[PDB]
Amino acid sequence: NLCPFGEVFNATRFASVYAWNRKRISNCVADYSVLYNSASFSTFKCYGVSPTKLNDLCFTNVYADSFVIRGDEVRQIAPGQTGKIADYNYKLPDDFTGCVIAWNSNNLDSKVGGNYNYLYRLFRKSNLKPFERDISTEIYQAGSTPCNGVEGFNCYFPLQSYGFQPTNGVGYQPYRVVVLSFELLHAPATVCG
Amino acid sequence: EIVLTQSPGTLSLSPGERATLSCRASQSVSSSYLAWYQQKPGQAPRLLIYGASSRATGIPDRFSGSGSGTDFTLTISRLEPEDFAVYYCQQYGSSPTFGQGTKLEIKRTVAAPSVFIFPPSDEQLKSGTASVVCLLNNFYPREAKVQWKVDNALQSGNSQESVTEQDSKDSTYSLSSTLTLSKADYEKHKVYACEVTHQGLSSPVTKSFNRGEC
Amino acid sequence: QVQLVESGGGLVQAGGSLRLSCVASGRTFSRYAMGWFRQAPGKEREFVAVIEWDGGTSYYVDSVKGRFTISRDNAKNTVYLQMNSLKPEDTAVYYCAAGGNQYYSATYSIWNEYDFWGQGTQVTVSS
Amino acid sequence: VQLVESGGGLVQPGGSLRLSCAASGITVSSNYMNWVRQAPGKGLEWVSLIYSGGSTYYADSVKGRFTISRDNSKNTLYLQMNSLRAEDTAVYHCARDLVVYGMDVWGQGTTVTVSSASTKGPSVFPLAPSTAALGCLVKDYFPEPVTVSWNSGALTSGVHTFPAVLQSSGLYSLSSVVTVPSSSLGTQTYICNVNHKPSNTKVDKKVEP
Ligand SMILES: *[C@@H]1O[C@H](CO)[C@@H](O)[C@H](O)[C@H]1NC(C)=O
Repeated sequence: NLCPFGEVFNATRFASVYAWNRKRISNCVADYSVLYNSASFSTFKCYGVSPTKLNDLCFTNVYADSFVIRGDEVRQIAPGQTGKIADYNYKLPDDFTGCVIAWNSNNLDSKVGGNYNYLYRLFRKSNLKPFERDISTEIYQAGSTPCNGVEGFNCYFPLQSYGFQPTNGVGYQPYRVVVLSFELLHAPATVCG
Repeated sequence: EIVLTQSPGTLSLSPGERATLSCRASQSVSSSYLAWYQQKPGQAPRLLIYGASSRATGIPDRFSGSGSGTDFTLTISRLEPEDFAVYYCQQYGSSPTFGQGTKLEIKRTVAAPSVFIFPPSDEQLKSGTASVVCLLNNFYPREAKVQWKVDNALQSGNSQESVTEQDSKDSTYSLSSTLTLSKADYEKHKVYACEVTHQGLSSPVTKSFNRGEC
Repeated sequence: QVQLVESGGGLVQAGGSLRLSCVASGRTFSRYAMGWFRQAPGKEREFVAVIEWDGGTSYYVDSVKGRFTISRDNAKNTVYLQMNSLKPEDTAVYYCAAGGNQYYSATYSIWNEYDFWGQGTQVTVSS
Repeated sequence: VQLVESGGGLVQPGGSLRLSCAASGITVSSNYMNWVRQAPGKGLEWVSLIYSGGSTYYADSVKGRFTISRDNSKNTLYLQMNSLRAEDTAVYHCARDLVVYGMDVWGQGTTVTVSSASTKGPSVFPLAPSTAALGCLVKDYFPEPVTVSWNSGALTSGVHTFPAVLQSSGLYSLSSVVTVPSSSLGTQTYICNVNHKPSNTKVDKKVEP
């Protein structure tokens, strides 16, 4: 059976980056040709693998993570990056193996008046571990006094909204992102081209 | 990155009036990352507005903001004497950038400077340098031209100016202009003159002295 | 957090050779495409060459074809720019970059599409 | 709640300076914190930013030279400046940054002056009267500031003490003037009291026709 890449790339809705989705791809045939045909990809690059040779490869598993960030943020989806996204929302490991694909999604993901449905975590005490997903909504404590679930001075809701508007500059427009991680265990491979 | 351009450079308005200040962004941005600050002379900035339209905690009611994309506005419903300061807008990309600032000054009836000229003191002349000083006292508006003339040639490149802050009682300015030359240059010429052009003067006024005469 | 340090530059006579090196801190050198740009002061920076993670595919700006050869030793976290038949036109500061292996080769020419950049090393070819 | 900057001072072109900012009421390690500087008569310029998780950013005009850092124990933010240039002359503020909610807390700042000039007291010269005007010319001093009073503080109305101008020599020069009714010219004495703390210079100069 084919690996269900279309289910990930062609989904009508995408996750907010702080709650990024993950699909475990196992026991299937990875036909990365569907990726090859479309020219809509503004970002398509791989680490420790050559994207053109992907149909030649076998892995124990593939993971496929997806979410929406803003264009100026797509560069933080790479090992060793810093920023609100890399630090507090989606972290790749320093020794990542896999690919990063992204495309402009202003048409789907922006609204006249502003899309407020897409969020990122703006406040967090310390950096995410690789592939960590923090969906906490605890009031963030910025001073020494406890917030006790109440917003106020030094007590801020951790998640904030992009104001995605279709007329924003390109670097402020939403982008959809899929990260393909390739997992190689000391075990038989279940995903091949 | 994003360049913030504020308009106008200076806004002249009277207490009790409405003020509208503008902030223009080089690219269309989310209004969620646009803030306004007030700075008074010698003081740290004070945050007034965040999210383009939300008034920071404690900020009086007369302040409000609006706009979207490239055009944002700060409005002061009815000016208080304390509102005449500098305002900055701020936008957040990867990091903060500010506009260049708009100065709110107090509009007032025209007032002509009075003009005085001061020759260099003999004490300074001992030192080998001559400073000639021209004073423009308590005028409005701030725009004023000081032209130095030496034996009737217009002097350019050898004078510096500075201006006081608008006066807290009468709302006028004052200006000091210094022409500097070596004692040897000073003693090659006879007539030192300060010519002042100003809206309050029907034509430019000149004060002068003749070196070594009285 | 990968650090790239270039070395091997200096002053050489027209027609000679020079071998540049760039060492990446860390252990993940072998994931990255490694490229070299060069900038003459008062000119735009320019793509020079790249080599993919496994060393199998490289590219060259046209003016260096047949004169420069880029190579790598993943065991040493070092990428190399061999520069033969040097020309005064090659006088520039040379910068190392590390980035993802790109589906579209043209993207390799774009300085901001990499992930880490070196500080640069000077190359001066005189007559 | 307050932020208090320290460490500002005079520095030769190329020298190094370390600023500090001690906080009360916010936890430095839990916030986006910024250094924002303002050169005299100019706008605000962002300089550097540190995330609570440790990521740091720098304006292009100081990348390579400045280093933002912090001490959790002392609840204090630092800024390390190297290869200082005349253009870095400014007041330096630290501020707590809430991004979406702006920068709500600011310090009053600490002033950094980068200059080759040596600290020198002013010569004070009379501006003698030809309403009348008279004054004092406070010339060739470094560094700012001077204070000027008239008649040991008694004479206050009509006084204008002007902002100093930086001369091409790198020394400052300013004027303080007072207008009086012409009829009072020959009836009171007029003394300007000039004090330059950095050089420990205090000058009383009487101004006569
Ligand atoms: C999504 O649909 C398009 C057809 O419009 C196809 O070319 C593409 O391969 C699909 N995506 C995936 C991941 O299969």
